[PDB]
Amino acid sequence: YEAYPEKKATLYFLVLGFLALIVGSLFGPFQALNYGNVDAYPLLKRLLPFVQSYYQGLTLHGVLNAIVFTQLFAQAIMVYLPARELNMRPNMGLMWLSWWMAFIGLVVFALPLLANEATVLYTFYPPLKGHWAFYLGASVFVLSTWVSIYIVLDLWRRWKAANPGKVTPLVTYMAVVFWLMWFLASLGLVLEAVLFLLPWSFGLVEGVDPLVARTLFWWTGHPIAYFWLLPAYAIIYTILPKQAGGKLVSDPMARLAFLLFLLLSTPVGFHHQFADPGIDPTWKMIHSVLTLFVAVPSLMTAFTVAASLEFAGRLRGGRGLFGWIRALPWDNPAFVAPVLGLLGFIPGGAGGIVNASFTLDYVVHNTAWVPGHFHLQVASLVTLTAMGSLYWLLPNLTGKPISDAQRRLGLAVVWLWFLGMMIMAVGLHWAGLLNVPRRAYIAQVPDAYPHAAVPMVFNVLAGIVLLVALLLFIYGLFSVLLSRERKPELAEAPLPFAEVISGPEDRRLVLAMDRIGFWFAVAAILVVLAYGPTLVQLFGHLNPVPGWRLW
Amino acid sequence: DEHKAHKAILAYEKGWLAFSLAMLFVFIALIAYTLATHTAGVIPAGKLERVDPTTVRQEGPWADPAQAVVQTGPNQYTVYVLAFAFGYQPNPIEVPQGAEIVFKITSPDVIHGFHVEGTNINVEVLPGEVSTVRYTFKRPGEYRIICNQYCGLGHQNMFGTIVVKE
Amino acid sequence: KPKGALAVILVLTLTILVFWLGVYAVFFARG
Ligand code: HAS
Ligand code: HEM
Ligand SMILES: CCCCCCCC/C=C\CCCCCCCC(=O)OC[C@H](O)CO
Ligand code: CUA
Ligand SMILES: [O-][O-]
Ligand SMILES: [Cu+2]
Repeated sequence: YEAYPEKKATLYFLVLGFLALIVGSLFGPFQALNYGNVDAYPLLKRLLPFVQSYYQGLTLHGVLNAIVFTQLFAQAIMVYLPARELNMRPNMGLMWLSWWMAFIGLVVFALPLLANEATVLYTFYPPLKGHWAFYLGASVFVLSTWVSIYIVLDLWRRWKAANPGKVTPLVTYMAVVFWLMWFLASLGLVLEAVLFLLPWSFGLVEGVDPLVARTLFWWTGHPIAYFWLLPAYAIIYTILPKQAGGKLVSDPMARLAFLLFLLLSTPVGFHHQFADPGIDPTWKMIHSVLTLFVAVPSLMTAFTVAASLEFAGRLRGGRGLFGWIRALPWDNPAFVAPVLGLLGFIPGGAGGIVNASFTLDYVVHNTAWVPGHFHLQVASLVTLTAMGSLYWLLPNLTGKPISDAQRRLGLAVVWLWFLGMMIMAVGLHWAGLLNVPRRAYIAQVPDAYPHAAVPMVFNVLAGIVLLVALLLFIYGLFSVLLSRERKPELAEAPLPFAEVISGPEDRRLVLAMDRIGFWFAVAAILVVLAYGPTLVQLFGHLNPVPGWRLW
Repeated sequence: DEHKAHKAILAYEKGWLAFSLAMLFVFIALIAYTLATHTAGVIPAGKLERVDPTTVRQEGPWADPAQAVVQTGPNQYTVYVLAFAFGYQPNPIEVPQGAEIVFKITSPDVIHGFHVEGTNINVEVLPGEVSTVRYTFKRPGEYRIICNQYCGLGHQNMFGTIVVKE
Repeated sequence: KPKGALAVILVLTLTILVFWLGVYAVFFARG
C-alpha cells in the first residue's frame, strides 16, 4: 500500500461499485416478477419503507446498476490495469480526487432519489423535472471520469517520454483510446446538463426543449454503453486468455477492435431517436449505417476471443470440434463468469443489430424487447466479468485469499446469474414481440396483456432464480471482503496478464494505430459531421416547455 | 505449431471479417428497400413543427377532438391526436380502412408513447412538437394504442383506441 | 484451422440471421 497506493484507490472504486450494484439489484427480482404479471411490491414496501412507487425503484435500479456501478468499475479497471502494465504510479492526488467526486456526487444524487424527489428514470427526459440535487449530483459523478481521463493520458505521455520510438503497450493503448473516446462521448450529456438541465432545475429557465435534450442526451447515450463494455473487453482480451490456459491470439487485432470503438462509438446516437419527430430520416439512415459499422469491432472481437479460447482449450488437451470447450478451466469462476457473459452476448448483439436497422426498430422500440437486449449486454456480460474478477483482482488488491469453498460459491453465483439472465432475456424479447411496453408496472393492469402469459412465466422464474443469485452474491462478497485471513504474497503476485501468441505481427498496422492524436481528431470530425448539421437546426428553432412532476 | 496457428487463425479471421461485412451490407440493402415502400410511412416526417403545449387544448386542431378527423385527400385523412396524462383524444379515433391516415400527434404535459398494437406505428410524442406518421389500415376493427414511454404513475394504464370501419 | 472459433461464429451468424429475418418478417406483417 505504501509501495502501491493505487491498490487502495482501486479497491475503493470497486467496493463502492459493488455496493451500488447490490442496492440497485435489490429491485431486480421485483421488476422481474412484474414482467411476469406478479405484484410483490407490497412486500418490498414493508421491507424498504421509503420506496413509494415501482417507478422510484426503476430509477434506483437503472441509475445505481447501469450508471453508478458500471462507471466505478470502468474507472477501477481502466486505470489500474494500464498502470500495472506500465509499472508506473498514477497521479495519486488525482486518483483520490476522482474517487471523492464520485462518492460525493453519488451521495448528493442519492438524497433526492431516496426521497422520491427525482423519480424520472436513468434517462431523465424533460419535461419530467427532477430535483436539482439529482442533476448536480449526477454531473459531479460523471465528471469524475474527466479526472480519470487525465490520469491515464498522464501515465501514457510519461511512459512515452521515457520510451520514444516505442509503440504503446496493449492495455495502455486500449485504455487511452477508451478514455479519449469517453471524453468525446461525454460532451453530449455535459452540454445537456450545463446548458439546460442545471439552469432549469435551479429555476434559472422556465422550460427545456425536449427534442434538443433527447438529442444531446443520446450523443453521450450510446457511447456510454461501450464505456461500460470496454473494461470487460480489456479483461477478456488481455487477462482471460491466461485464466483460460492460453494466450491472446493477436495483439494488433485487439488494437483494431479498440480503435474502431474510438472511431465509431459516438456518431450513432440517432438509433435511440428512430421514433423521434423533428429529425430528418436521411440522418436516421446515416446513423443506422454507422451503427451497423460499430457492430464490426464486436464481431471482430467474437472471433479473436473464441480463437484464443480454442487455443487455450487445445493446449489443455482438448481434441475435436467441441473437445476444447470441455478442456477449459470450468472450475475457475474468474474464467467461467466472462465466458458465460460472452455466450449470452450472442443473442444480445443479435438483438442490438435488429435495433439498429431503422424501420425494424418500430417493431421493438420501447417494448420489453429492449430491456431484454441490454440485460444480455450490461447486466450479464459486463456484470459477470466484474463478478469473476473478484477471484483474481480482490486478492491482488487486498491480500485476502479466496478459499476453496468461496470459489465454489463463486461458480454457483455466476451460473445462477447467467441462467436467470438467459431466462429473463427469453421472457422479455418474446413479451416485447407481443407489444408489452417497457418501463411499466404491468402487474397493476393484470388483464392488459393476456397474450403474454407464456413469457410471463419465464420472467417469474427468472425473478426467483436471480433473487437467489443476488442473495448468494451478497453473502459471498461479504465473506471475502470481511474475511479474517490476509496473505501479502497474493497482493504482490503479478496480475494474470496473458501473453501474446507468437505471430510476426504486422508492425505497419500497429504503428499506424499508434498515431493516436490523428485518430482522436478523426473521431471528433465524425461527431461534428454526424451531429453538427442536426444540432445546428435544433438550436436555431428551440421550443422550451414547462417541467412536470407526475409522481 | 504456435507459429502455424497464428497464420491459420488470422487467415480465417480475415474470411470472417469479410463475411460479416457482407451480411451487414446486405441488411443495409434490405433496410434501404423498406424506405422505398409504403411501410416507410411510419417513419416520422423529419420536419420541425412547433406548437404551444400550454394552449394546445384551448386553440388549434387539438382543441375539438370531435373534429380531429379531417379528409385531406381523395383517399387521405389527417387526424389530430393529443396524447396526454393519462390518455388520448379523440377516444376512439375513427378512420375508414384503405385510407391513408396521417397522424399529427402532440403532448400538453410530458413525453408519451404512441404505439398502435398490431401495427408498425410506434412514435415518441414530445410536448412543443407535432409528430407526423402515416399508415393505411388494411384490416377493419379495433386497434389499441399503448403509451410505451414512461410518463409518470398513470403510465401503465394509459391506453387509447383506434376503430377502423369497413 | 480454428474449427472451434468457426463453430462459434457459425452460431453467432445463425442467431443474427434468425433474429434479423424474424423481425423483418414481423415488420412486414404489421406493414
Ligand atoms: C454494455 C452495453 C450495451 C452494448 C454492448 C450494446 C450493444 C449494441 N446495442 Fe444496445 N442499443 C441498440 C443497438 C445495439 C448495437 C448495434 C450494439 C452492438 O454493439 C452489438 C455488437 C455485438 C455482436 C455482433 C455480438 C458479438 C459477440 C461476441 C463478442 C461474443 C461471442 C461469444 C464467444 C467468444 C463465446 C465463446 C465461448 C465458448 C467456449 C463456446 C439500439 C438501436 O440501434 C438501441 C435502442 C433500441 C430502442 O428502440 O430503444 C439499444 C438499446 C440499448 C439500451 C437501452 C437504451 C435506453 O435505456 O433507452 C442500453 C442500456 C444498451 C446497452 C448496450 N447495447 N443498448
Ligand atoms: C437481479 C438481476 C436483475 C434483474 C432480475 C433485473 C430485472 C430487470 C427488469 C425486469 C427490468 C425492466 C423493468 C422495466 O422495463 O420496467 C430491468 C431494467 C433495467 N435494468 Fe435490470 N435486472 C437486474 C440487474 C441489472 C443489472 C446488473 C443492470 C446493469 C448493470 C441492469 C440494468 C438495467 C437498466 C439499465 C434498466 C432500465 C431502466 C429504465 O428503463 O429506466 N439490470 N431490470
Ligand atoms: C439465449 C437467450 C436469448 C433469448 C432469445 C430471444 C428470443 C427471440 C428470438 C428470435 C427473434 C426472431 C423474431 C421472432 C419472429 C417470430 C414471428 C415470425 O416468424 O413471423 C412470421 C410472420 O410473417 C410474422 O407474424
Ligand atoms: Cu403516457 Cu406512458
Ligand atoms: O446503447 O446500445
Ligand atoms: Cu445505442
